Amino acid sequence: SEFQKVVVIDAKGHLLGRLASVVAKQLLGGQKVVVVRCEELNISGHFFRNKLKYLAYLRAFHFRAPSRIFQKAVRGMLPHKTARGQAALEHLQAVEGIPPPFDKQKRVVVPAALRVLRLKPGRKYCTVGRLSSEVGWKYNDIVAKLEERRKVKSAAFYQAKLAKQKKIASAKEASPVNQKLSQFGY
Amino acid sequence: RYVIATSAPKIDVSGVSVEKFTKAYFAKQKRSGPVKKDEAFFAENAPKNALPAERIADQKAVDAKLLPAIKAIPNMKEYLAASFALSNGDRPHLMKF
Amino acid sequence: NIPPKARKIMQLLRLLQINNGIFVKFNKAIKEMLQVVEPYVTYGIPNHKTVRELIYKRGFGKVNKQRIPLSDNAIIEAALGKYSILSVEDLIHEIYTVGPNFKQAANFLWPFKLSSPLGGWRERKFKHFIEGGDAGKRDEHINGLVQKML
Amino acid sequence: VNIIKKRTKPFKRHQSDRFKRVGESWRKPRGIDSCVRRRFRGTISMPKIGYGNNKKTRYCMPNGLKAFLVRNVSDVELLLMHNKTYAAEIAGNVSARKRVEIVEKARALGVKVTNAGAKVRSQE
Amino acid sequence: AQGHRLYVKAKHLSFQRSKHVIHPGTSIVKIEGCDSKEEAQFYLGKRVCYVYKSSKAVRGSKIRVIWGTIARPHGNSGAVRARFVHNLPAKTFGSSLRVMLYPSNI
Amino acid sequence: ALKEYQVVGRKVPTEHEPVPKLFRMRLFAPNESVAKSRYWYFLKMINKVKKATGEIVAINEISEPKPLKAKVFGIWIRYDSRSGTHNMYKEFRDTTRVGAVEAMYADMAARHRARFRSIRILKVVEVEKKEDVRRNYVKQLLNPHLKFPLPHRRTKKVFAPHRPSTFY
RNA sequence: AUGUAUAAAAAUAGAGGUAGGCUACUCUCCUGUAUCGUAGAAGAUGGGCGAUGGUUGAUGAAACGGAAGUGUUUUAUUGACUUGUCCAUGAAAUUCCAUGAAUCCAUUGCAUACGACUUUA
RNA sequence: GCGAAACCACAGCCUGGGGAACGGGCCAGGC
RNA sequence: CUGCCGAAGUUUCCGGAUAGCAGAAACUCAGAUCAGUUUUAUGAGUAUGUAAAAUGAGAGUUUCUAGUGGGCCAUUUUUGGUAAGCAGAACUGGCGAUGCGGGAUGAACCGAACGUGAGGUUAAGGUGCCGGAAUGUACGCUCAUCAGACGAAAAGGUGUUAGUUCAUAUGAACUAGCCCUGGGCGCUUAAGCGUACUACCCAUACCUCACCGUCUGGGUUAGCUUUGAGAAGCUCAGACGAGUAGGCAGGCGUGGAGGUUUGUGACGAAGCCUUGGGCGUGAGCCUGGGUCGAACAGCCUCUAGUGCAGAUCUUGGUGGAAGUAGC
RNA sequence: CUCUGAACCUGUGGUAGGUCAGCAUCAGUUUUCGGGGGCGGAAAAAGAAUAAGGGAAGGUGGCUGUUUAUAGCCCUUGUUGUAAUACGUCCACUGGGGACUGAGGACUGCGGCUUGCCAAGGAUGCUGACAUAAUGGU
Repeated sequence: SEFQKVVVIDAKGHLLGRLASVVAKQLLGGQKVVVVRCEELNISGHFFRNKLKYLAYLRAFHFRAPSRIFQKAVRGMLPHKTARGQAALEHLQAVEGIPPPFDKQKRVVVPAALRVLRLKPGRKYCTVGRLSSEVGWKYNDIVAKLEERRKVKSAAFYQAKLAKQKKIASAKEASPVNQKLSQFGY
Repeated sequence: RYVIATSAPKIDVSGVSVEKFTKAYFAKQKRSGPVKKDEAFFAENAPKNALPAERIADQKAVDAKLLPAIKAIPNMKEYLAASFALSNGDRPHLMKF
Repeated sequence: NIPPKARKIMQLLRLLQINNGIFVKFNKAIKEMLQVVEPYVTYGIPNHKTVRELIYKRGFGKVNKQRIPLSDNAIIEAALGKYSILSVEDLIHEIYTVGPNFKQAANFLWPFKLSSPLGGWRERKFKHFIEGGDAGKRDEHINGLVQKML
Repeated sequence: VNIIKKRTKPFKRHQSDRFKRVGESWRKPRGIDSCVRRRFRGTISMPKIGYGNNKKTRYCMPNGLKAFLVRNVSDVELLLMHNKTYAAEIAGNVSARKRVEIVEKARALGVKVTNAGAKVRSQE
Repeated sequence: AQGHRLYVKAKHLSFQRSKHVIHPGTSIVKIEGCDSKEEAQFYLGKRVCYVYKSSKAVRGSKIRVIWGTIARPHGNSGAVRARFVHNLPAKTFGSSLRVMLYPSNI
Repeated sequence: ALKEYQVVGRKVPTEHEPVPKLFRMRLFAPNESVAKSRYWYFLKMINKVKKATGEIVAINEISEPKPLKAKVFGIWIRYDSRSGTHNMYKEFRDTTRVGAVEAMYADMAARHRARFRSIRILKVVEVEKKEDVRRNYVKQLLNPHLKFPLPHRRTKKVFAPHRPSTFY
């Protein structure tokens, strides 16, 4: 449906293949896509299954960061040999965690890629950041530490916004104009 | 084809005569004028156009017979003053005019 | 990739092109002649609308070895007046009811050059109609297919 | 009546852009193992009679007229009755003494000239 | 603030192509906000344009427009087929478009 | 969509037999063309009666008398496989006898990779009595305390703003 | 460019808000087709009434924001705008779409295919 | 300082598959 | 240069004479015959041949005259085989003369056979992204820690899924399916597999139209003010369009000759140059500008030392190797 | 006298071509939404309403067993009825939206209305702007 000039996507609980396919199609549509929390990406299958899949890949440059793992999946779904697919890649920014510039921006999700809406209950799935922890990535511990720090600050902002929202909500019914002409569904 | 007809309440127009509005009434004035050689032909001291008071005279009548009609119903005067525009998330096929 | 035995038979039915259609007289000789070319043709019982609409939109007479459309009753009368056929509804009546002059009425018509079916065929086209395809005898379902080709 | 051209690009000889010794003028490829002769995908087109243009508008210039080569005033007078179908075209070897007299004669005859302003200047 | 925007935003996706053959005469346009072929029927026949800019200025204006018209829907997802007066360049894939509300039948 | 067709057929009369025997069959087919063809397969398969020596005298589609009342249907089939000889009995719960056969054709194709041609349904009978049910799942469906959580439905409108509720 | 408008987290197979004193509450979810914003010659000129508030610009600012803080607020004063409710004029004939250091250098050996290398200078 | 000649369709990273060699041109991947 | 026809690649006797295939001419015919046709029935042994109903097409010649006078693969039939494979013949078409959509790719596989185009609709195959098209619906099966997706392979499984049957809620024996063991990115209540139903994608294929050409069938003179008689013209209609060898027709260009244009030219012939313009399906032709300096062309006919990318071609010029080897 | 659209004055009279656009009314092709109606199907099956009878349930009341209660369900007839709907089929029944084409060039014809008129042997109207750029080409 409606689009935006730049899109920030929260990759928590999103399947790797499903999200990458939607992102790759959006990149070829000229949109600018920024994917945050790339280390919480989920892949269907046992963590043993993906460990050997990555270990087989280890046996070019074998990138270990979860963000570069996601970029590899997106890269394969683009015509990177041509200029059109080259420009699409430069319009994508995959990062782990939520950096400050995208910290205070709305983060949308893709229901077609969400694990809960796409994976059978009880199925074993592995987290990309957790999977990448035993392949060479050594920043998982600190990335989590900033994440809780960001969550505390984000929660404090939400309480301030919620407390402020209570003021307009209380004053919403105070004005008689709301009740007088609420026949329009508003 | 270049008009969207909104479902706003109708306006009383039976009170204003519209027989004078023909094809020739709106027709562009014929490009004429036997300009002799030189002066405006060469020196370019061309004349200018201006709407005659006759068009304004008929116009002054139609709002006289229409303004009370739009004032009778609420918001009509403010409605016609505003200019329609499309906001974010507006789907023309879905939302009704 | 048509075997010569079936190739000859379809030439005797004037079906030299894909999607072409003709009217035949369902008798003993035609029955098992169609059985040879079952994988390559489909057929069925046309109702009144199928015979009427095909004649009106795709009706073309064979006037002096030429494909002349039936845009005038004088075209049919000049070529089938010997058999008391004078108009287009008389041509339709002879075809639909299979009258005594069906051979001349059917042979007067050029084979109906139909278009591809709107909406397409089934997913597999060259399986038999009973098995889930489009080939072979299909009874009254020929009308629903002709309606797609007009 | 509008002139329709089935094609505007010329038919170049195959491999004429790789060698200077092979000219651009169209030559039918006689090679049996040539991809151009067998008309594969991506191979160039060949002159076929299907590209032939409408008979009514054949030889017609984009302005709707047919060129008529003129070498003197006597040639241009032939177009007295055919001035709406033909345009006078003065030959390249006709001198400027005769080009001016052809253009003045073609003016009274109501005949378009395709190259009327050649080898001359003006003096108002 | 609030601009004018008497049009609908749209994107140029690709040409009418098979796997290996392209047809630049027809372009596939995604009118964003339209999600099915039935919804696409509203926008059939509307005037679509590609507004771009060139560094050289003509008549004191640096904006050039290629006009087109939506012909028919394409697929089940509301994408439409548009034919322009000049075939759209291949480099305008993913570029924005403007779908007017005229000609109107509402 | 399958349809239950009642097909009655008999051989053409001849000098040897003045009046022929009448054979009636109930079988499921999408259109009457398939039902007539399948019916001729069974008679040849069974009575060894030639199609060319017989004819179809009556064809009739049968609708469900009580399509608004849930029932249990017992279905017997014959399987043509690599071995080419098998027979199984299955039970399904639904409201339409045709619906059971469509569901029946689903599980054989899903499990045994079977086809429509191979299966020849001998008999379909409604099992009204609860005790006669031989299948545990139907028995579980017949308890007075039927109440279970929702099976997951895994439902353009891309880029949702908020996390979906994905709950009751 | 054409509103280049929107910051919880979290489960989902339950969560959040709301409230009482983690134990007992309640309500909402079932997406954003939401919310904010939006009227004026793209938005004129005055008269107002009514807010006497709101919308903000301008600078003078302090606080917060490491991560990639580079932006969030708090304002202080002033400048205007205000369609909040109304009026009086004005914008058109375009009279049917086109819009100063460093290097080389000398020195240098601490170095060794060659520069490089290495201080001094 | 004076100064050739052989040779010269064009080219010049790999990995596989591509049935006829196919790798140097082709197809999917890396560079 | 264009257009129209167009094989055979092999019977048979034996390098061949035949024939076949493909054309030319003259004949006689549509009230006559014919067919990689289907029947009917007679017989004979489900088939068989013969004789006489349907369907389609107007048919039969006679004469002489080019080329072919290899096979590959595939289908079926096959006889023996025999580590197993396979081999051997025969049967039949396709390619060989043939592009196009799909098949990742590929010459044998699936569709489809070709004038130039606009629009529509499909085939085969497809619709997560690369990629045009449903991250469609409704059921199920599958968890792999090598699935799947496109021979050790038999079987085993404290492996499942549905389970059936038999024993007394359980257990045993079994019934199958799938897994384990024995094009890319990625997918796992699928973007896997099986079934059913809608929608959608696009070939040179199909339909409608326009245009080109060919073939075929007509019309057209007391040449009527419709004037449209270069009768070698004009005009109407329908069908058709791959193509090697080969057959046939019409055109483009070059040197010279007869005739002609009461032809072009120092106010600039010919030639050459040009991201100038135009005409023709094409060979080619016309033209603007620049350069240039003395001749030259269109039309009818005649004529020939008449058209080049190749011949380890001939002559001349000139390059990269190379400022290299080197002296 | 006639003629010279003959020169000029006076006309301030009229009528005004090429490229690109917009719309309307049509014709050919096509695609996509509807509305109404006839007929067929067990003259749909259901079902509601509905006067009864019988039965059992995964059992209401009474009390797992039980039989309409202090809920009801199933079967059969009856039932309004000539029901409705779905599906199939048909209408020379009708209302919109979109796209691509405009070949031909006096009149002939076949038809429909009422000499004339017409959607009937192939596109014409009404406008503009730019033209002195757009349209194109290289």
